[PDB]
Amino acid sequence: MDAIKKKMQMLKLDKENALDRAEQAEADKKAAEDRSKQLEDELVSLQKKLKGTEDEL
Amino acid sequence: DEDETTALVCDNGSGLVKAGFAGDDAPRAVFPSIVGRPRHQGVMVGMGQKDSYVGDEAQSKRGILTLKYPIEHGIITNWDDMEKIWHHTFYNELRVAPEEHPTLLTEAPLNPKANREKMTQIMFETFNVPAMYVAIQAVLSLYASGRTTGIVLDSGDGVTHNVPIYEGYALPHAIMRLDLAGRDLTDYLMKILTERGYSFVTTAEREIVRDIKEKLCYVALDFENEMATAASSSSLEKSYELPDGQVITIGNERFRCPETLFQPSFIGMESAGIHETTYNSIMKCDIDIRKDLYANNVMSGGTTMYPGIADRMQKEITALAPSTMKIKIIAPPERKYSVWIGGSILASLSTFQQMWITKQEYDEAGPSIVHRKCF
Amino acid sequence: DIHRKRMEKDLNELQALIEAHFENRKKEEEELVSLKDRIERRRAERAEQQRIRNEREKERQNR
Ligand SMILES: Nc1ncnc2c1ncn2[C@@H]1O[C@H](COP(=O)(O)OP(=O)(O)O)[C@@H](O)[C@H]1O
Ligand SMILES: [Mg+2]
Repeated sequence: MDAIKKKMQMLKLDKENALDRAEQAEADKKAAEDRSKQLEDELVSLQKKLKGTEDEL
Repeated sequence: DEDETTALVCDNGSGLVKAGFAGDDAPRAVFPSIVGRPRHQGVMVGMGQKDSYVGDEAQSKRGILTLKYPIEHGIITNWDDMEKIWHHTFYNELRVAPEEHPTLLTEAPLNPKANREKMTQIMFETFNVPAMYVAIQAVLSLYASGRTTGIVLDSGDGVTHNVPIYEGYALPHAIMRLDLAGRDLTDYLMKILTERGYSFVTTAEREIVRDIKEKLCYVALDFENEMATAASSSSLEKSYELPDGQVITIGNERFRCPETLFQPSFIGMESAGIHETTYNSIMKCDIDIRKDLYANNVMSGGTTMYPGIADRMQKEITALAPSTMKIKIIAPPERKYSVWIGGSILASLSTFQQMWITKQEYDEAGPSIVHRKCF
Repeated sequence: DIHRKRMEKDLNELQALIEAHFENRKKEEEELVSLKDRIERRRAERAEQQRIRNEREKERQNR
């Protein structure tokens, strides 16, 4: 029925909307692991700098 | 008529005319743009004997009338035809007088400026509308979607337009019109049905076959593989019950008809499929926002009631464009009324009456004033 | 700002869905009751026409 058409439409579209908010969140999560990766890289380089510091000292 | 002097909202879409009052959710008088004329001369008396037949009257009297199109792909044949159909819409269908209500109209994208000047002049002289505004249907569909970013695919009955708009800004440099539309669909289906044994030329069968397109047609996921499996396809083959009662069976044609827009080489167009036209449109503009265009594409038109455009659209664009970002199409149900809804939206706010095209401005500067008053 | 207004009107239509159901349901119930009374109307009409054909037969042999 036309009502059935609309029903499936709002339900399926809200389903895709929820999935899509899931994946946009997942994109933010990916950029978060990215930020964590650069921060850990900087931390490791800083540790190397500190050890070289003590050796030079 | 409402006690208030609210404006008229009329979408003269290329294929359908939808008219009503401002503040309403849906247009009240909606009719196809076909116009019927007496196929023969007058000798009888007592009834009928009327020249112009419009709306459902002509739909019922399709067989007796030569069915003609006052507009095709934007081109205007006879302004008298628009005069009569607007008279019918305003008085016999809307039961409204245009004297006391300004009119907001929507026009096909990239319509002739000379066409606008002549239509506005004949309008103002013939009618007594207090004020005027005309807008492109692209921004109207945008308003219906309510998102300032996206590329609008307007699939009318005469032209298909691709128009990119970023953050509520038109991009005419990346706007294109393609001469494929409902007319082509009916034509191609006509020749295929001719190869199926049924050969008709008249417009009644044109409406029958467009109804068939509305009901049964597919958009093939894979084309040649689906005809290969549609060789026999007893289950996949689908039938229709024509009003005369004969059962007409169609198989692969269901998804071989809309495919022509995607594959224009079937009947000889240099331009590739409409997905290529959206692709080129996207790259013409700066690289960076292109991803947003990919993710914000909108489709509008009566044809959109068919299935299969969304899946085909996304898959082919992902094939053409890198598949990092996710592409998703948005299309609200019953979007062929959406343009008219946007017209109501225009009349909703109180700034809209700052730029009504009043009678005295046209009387001062002629039609030429619109060249400075709309754009 | 305009978009939220659309989100709202669709919602209006959405609930209106049930209101569209009501007229169809009353029309269905009207068809219901009309068919149900047509039952006994048909039965009584059959009995009446049987009586009429009986009168036809008696007038047939009477002539
Ligand atoms: N309910 C429907 N289902 C499927 N197709 C439809 C329906 N109503 C109209 N159409 C198709 O839409 C076409 C008209 O397009 P239209 O909506 O007038 O374009 P525009 O949006 O430019 O006004 C017709 O040729 C018809 O085939
Ligand atoms: Mg359209």
